Amino acid sequence: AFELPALPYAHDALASLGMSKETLEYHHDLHHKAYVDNGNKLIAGTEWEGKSVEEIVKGTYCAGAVAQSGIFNNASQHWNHAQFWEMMGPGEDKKMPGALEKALVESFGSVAKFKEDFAAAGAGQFGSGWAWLVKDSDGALKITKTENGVNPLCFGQTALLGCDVWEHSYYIDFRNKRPAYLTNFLDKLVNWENVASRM
Amino acid sequence: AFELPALPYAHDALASLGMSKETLEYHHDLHHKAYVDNGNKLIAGTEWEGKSVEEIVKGTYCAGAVAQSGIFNNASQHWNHAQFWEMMGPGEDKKMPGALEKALVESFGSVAKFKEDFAAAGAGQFGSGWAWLVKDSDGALKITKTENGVNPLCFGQTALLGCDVWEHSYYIDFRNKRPAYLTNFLDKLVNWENVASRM
Ligand SMILES: [Ca+2]
Ligand SMILES: [Fe+3]
Ligand SMILES: [Fe+3]
Repeated sequence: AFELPALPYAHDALASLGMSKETLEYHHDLHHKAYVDNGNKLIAGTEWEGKSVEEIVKGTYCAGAVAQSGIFNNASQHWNHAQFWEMMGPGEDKKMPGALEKALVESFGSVAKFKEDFAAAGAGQFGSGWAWLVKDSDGALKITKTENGVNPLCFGQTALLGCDVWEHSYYIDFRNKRPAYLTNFLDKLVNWENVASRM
Repeated sequence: AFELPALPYAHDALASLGMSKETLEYHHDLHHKAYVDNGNKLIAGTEWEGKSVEEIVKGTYCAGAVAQSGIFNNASQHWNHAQFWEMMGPGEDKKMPGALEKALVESFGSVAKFKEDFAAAGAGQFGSGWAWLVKDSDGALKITKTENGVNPLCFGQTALLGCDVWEHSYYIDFRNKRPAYLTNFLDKLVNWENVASRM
């Protein structure tokens, strides 16, 4: 069965970096929990019951549909949130590993440009979804955006970084200011070691 | 040009019925404002500049696209929010006109059953969107749900009631509790006279 992973830090460890305890309580303890629970209930007694999250996401994604299945919606969001918690971390001025810095410069011209493009994608996803830094099928880095729970697994890409732009992710702390949220996220919240580890 | 309509009540007139002043300030004065402003900017100097909101919504909708154009996203949301404010109103125990009540009983079995079905549709729109009561082109009353800004105009239906289930619409007052929000909306917020007037 799907299980809700523990956060790798205390619920208040991101507060001084602009993501409140309250946000982490609702987002992790309630929203992510619901993806786990709803996922489990929909998967029970199906062909997907044995399988890994990744297999279920890839297997249930319908490229030709506006809305995805309940199984997909929950499995995809379970995976997304599991990555998201690990992609953030406490600590001022978290180190960006050399290998990642180099790869960002190579693909975007500069880290600054990468951050602008990432933030623009997040601002540009109309409604609920995610902005991503991915490694594409040619091994190049690029920015994508997706709706709802859709994610890079759906496209044979490797996620390096994801930012939740569903309003629940930021509304408590930023209200309607999704751009300020994205900027802050990139400046203060990202665990670049975790990002680098996915390359 | 698009213009932001005034609310038909004071910003705090819904507070005792479960939609806070703060929600109306953010949702009306910032979110709806942005659809108006961004819509105007995107439409300026296009073939759509002359046209009514309704014509723009119907003309720019791309049947089957997951993501619609910027023009559509803003025009559709402008129309949606304009209906939404008029569909709510102050006053404890607002009354339902007979013609509407009869139509609902005929189509759903009871008003209670209608409300359950409406709430279920709103809960079931994964991500951002709207739940609706519509009169379709056959004259039948029925419940629909749509993503993001998509609405009944896109399907040749007449909207009787719409409820915003984008998280901004309820997160301040209900956090993650979208079902409690929907129940409260139907029990306390809906101006049934405005609903009836659309039939
Ligand atoms: Ca720094
Ligand atoms: Fe989320
Ligand atoms: Fe809204």
